[PDB]
Amino acid sequence: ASAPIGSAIPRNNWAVTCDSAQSGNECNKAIDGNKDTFWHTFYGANGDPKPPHTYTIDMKTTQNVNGLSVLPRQDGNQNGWIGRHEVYLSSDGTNWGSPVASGSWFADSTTKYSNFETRPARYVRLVAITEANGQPWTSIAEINVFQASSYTAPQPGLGRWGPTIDLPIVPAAAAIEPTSGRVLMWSSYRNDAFEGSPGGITLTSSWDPSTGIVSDRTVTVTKHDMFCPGISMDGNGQIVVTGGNDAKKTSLYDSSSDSWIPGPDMQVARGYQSSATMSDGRVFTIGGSWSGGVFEKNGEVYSPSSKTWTSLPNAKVNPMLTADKQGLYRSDNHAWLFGWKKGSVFQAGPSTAMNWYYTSGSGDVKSAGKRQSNRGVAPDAMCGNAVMYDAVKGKILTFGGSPDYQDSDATTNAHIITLGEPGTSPNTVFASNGLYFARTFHTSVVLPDGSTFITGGQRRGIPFEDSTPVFTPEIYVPEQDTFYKQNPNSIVRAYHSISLLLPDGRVFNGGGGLCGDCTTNHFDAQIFTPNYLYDSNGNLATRPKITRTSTQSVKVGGRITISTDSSISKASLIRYGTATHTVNTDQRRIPLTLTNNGGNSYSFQVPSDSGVALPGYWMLFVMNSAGVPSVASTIRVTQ
Ligand SMILES: [Ca+2]
Ligand SMILES: [Cu+2]
Repeated sequence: ASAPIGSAIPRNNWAVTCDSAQSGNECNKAIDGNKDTFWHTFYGANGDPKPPHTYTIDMKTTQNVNGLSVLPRQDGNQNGWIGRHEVYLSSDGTNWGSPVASGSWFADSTTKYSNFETRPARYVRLVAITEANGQPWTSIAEINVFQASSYTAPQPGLGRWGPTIDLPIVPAAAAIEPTSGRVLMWSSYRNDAFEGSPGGITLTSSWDPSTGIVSDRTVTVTKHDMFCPGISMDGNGQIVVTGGNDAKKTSLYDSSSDSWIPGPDMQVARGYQSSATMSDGRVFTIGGSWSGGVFEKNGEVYSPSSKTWTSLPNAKVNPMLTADKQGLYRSDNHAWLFGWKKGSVFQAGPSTAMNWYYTSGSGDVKSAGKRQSNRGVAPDAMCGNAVMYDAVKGKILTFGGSPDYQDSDATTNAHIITLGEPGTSPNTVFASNGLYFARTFHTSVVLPDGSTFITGGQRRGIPFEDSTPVFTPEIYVPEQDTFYKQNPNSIVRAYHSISLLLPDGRVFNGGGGLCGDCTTNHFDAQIFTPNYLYDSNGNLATRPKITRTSTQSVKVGGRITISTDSSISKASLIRYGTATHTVNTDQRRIPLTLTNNGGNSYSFQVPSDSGVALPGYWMLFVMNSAGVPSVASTIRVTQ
């Protein structure tokens, strides 16, 4: 099922109002503690008024509210389930502001939840915008509101969490659809479970940042349960999703048509492998013993043009194996892969040993030295993160993780790896003094300004358990070689969580759980709004606008000219992201060297090396002197 982040507020002195209520199904039947009694909107002789329907609670005194729950009817009647919905909070009961949570609940009779950042409130309003299957009515057997033990105002300057997006699935895998700006998410054959899958089915959900709409789809056309996969956006602008619950399958998500297309089977059956897009737009993958068997799974490569997978048996997985106590099942998982120059793939970890993978002929692998610093050799860091925040300079920030996949203490270890040419051993140093909080199963994104946002995880890796959670995110700022704590959130984001950078410059962070009838499923996501979007008073800052681009599709080495509505100081390209199981091999950042044409006209060149400027979709951000980024302009980079 799921759970609230708080404890239930006693209701015996509550006053409640509903937009309509049938006799015998009064508004207060939803708070009488009786699972068999329910509130129901008008029907029959009273007519059948359609949604939106509304439930409003006066709790009389201020509570530190951090969620609510809805228990549906328990008599088998399915016609009043709440679909699309919004949650509002108020101190006076007249002014409600923006929803603290909104989204869509799955169509079944299970208890639904809305979890969100703690906010003092006396009044709580639930708006049922649709019934789950489009019927006129709304009903609730029991509604509860939850409180945190305390409330602390966010500190000025450290960003902001909210709102919550409520979802019909646990989003354990996600990607940005670059042509539409929507967030694509998926779970498995079920909304919150992967166990005992017959295969051939993936449940997906999407969220549109522009409209707030949550939608969902059942994908069977690719005959692929895409839980636990490799994910890469290839040079043809299609997301290549590999293996997992159906360990040999390849599915292709096409953003332009918003559809899924069958791909060729991989040569080797895999799950929990990483895949990485290459300089030529192809996709490399290696490892992945979670599914398809436990044995040495060497490299293979996908060609989007020929629609083939070809084995690269001499791209050996052995040199990148961790020393996981559980053995090969875990040790070849979630490699920190980055496409690089001349068809190569850099493997930065999680193993202590770093390696170069090559894709010519039948493949090759060469040692790149050990991840290390003057503090010593870095231990295996399974489910640590790796982020290429300056591709032009070859800079990769690595952090967190634990020596074993589970039942292992995470660390604060963090490094800067500086890539040169394939086959050379990169310089590695420690990043600052490491993380503030040791964490594994955390997630991260590079931001327009080159800083890396790091969020969630737990101190000791225990899949499906929300213990030792880390609620305070951190940002690494490369120019200062310093980490900074940001404002904390209140929802655990550990195993099976994701983060992605949105085109509007905010961070989408969600998921966690996906373990069936476990209590740790998180059917939601939250927005983190970084400090660079706020002015000194804590209000949203005015953002520079890109008013014209000379072109939206460019070959590597090509130039783009832009106009802005105000002077800008910096610009960057950020490749669109994909995410699952801590892995995001698609994001990376290119800082741009600007030519000032005068009159707020600027030009820049896309790097000529497609191992740096990986083909695919990128976000163009410009920043003003105050450090405020524009929203992204979408650029396609080709080779
Ligand atoms: Ca009841
Ligand atoms: Cu998993």
